Amino acid sequence: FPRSRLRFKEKLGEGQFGEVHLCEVLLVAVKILRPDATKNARNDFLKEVKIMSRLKDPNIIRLLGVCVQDDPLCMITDYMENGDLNQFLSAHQLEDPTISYPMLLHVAAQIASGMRYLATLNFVHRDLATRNCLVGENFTIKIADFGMSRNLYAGDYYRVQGRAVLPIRWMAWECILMGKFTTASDVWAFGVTLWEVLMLCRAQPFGQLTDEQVIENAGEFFRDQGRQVYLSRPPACPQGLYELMLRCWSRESEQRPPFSQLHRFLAEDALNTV
Ligand SMILES: Cc1cc(Nc2cc(N3CCN(C)CC3)nc(Sc3ccc(NC(=O)C4CC4)cc3)n2)[nH]n1
Repeated sequence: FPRSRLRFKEKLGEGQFGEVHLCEVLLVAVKILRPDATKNARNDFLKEVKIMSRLKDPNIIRLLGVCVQDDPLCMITDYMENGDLNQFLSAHQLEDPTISYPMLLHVAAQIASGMRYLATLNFVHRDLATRNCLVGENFTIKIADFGMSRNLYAGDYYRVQGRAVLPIRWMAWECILMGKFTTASDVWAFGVTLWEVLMLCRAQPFGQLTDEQVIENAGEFFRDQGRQVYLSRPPACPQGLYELMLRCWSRESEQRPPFSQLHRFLAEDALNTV
C-alpha cells in the first residue's frame, strides 16, 4: 500500500515500540513503529504482519494492507470506533450509557466465535482479554491478533527480569507452572475474559491478590487438595452462566469446553436466560 495515500489524523495509542494512529484514505487504523525502534522490534513487526495475513474472520481484526518498503513499517487494520473492549465496558453500566445483559452475552458470543475460528487453525492466541478486543459500530467485537505494550495495562502483566512478560491472571494453572500454552489454555483465558465482560471490566481478576499469590494459587490447582480459589460470580451473572465459567477453569485441560460449545451456549442456549 502507498504510504502517501494515508492521511494521519490522530494518535490513538502507543506501546514501547509501536504507535497506533487513526488515518484517512474511509477511516483505517494504522500501527507504525517508533523512530527509535530497534531492529529487533522491526523483525517482530514483520513476523506480526505475516501472522495477521493468515487470520481472516468476522470476529478477528483484519489486515487491510501493509507499508513495509520503508522505515517506519506500517500495518493497516480496521478502525474500530469504540476502541478497546475494556475501556468500552468501563464506560457503561448494567441496565436497570447502559448495556443490557443480553448484549453482554452477544459480546461474549462474538469473542467465542473468533476463538472458534482460531481453534480450527490450531492457532493459540496466548493473550486473550478484554483489553485485546476491539469494539466497532453496532456492538461489533473483533479480537486483536497483534500486540502493543500499552502502559494502561502494565498491571495486567507479571514482570521478572530476564523472563517473559506474562498475563498471569488470565493464564491457566499449567501455563503459570510450565509455560504450556494451548487451545485449552485459551479456553481458560476465555473464562476470565467472560468474567470481565460480566463484571463490565470494573475489576481486575483476583484484584485483591498479589501476583505471587496468584502464582501460588496455580500451585493449589496442581496440588488439587481443594485449596485453590476461583473468580467469584459477577453480580450481573446468573448461576448457569457462571457454571460455564467454571468449566473453563477445570483442572484437566480435556474437561474444558471447546469454543464450539462455548459459542453455542452464549449465542443460543442462554437466550432463554434473559
Ligand atoms: C487498533 C485499533 C484501534 C482502534 N480504535 C480506537 C479508537 C479509539 N478512540 C475511539 C474514539 N474515541 C473518541 C476515543 C478513542 N481509541 C483507540 S485507543 C486504542 C489503541 C490501540 C488498541 N489496541 C491495541 O493496541 C491492540 C493491542 C490490542 C486499542 C485501543 N482505538 N481501532 N483499531
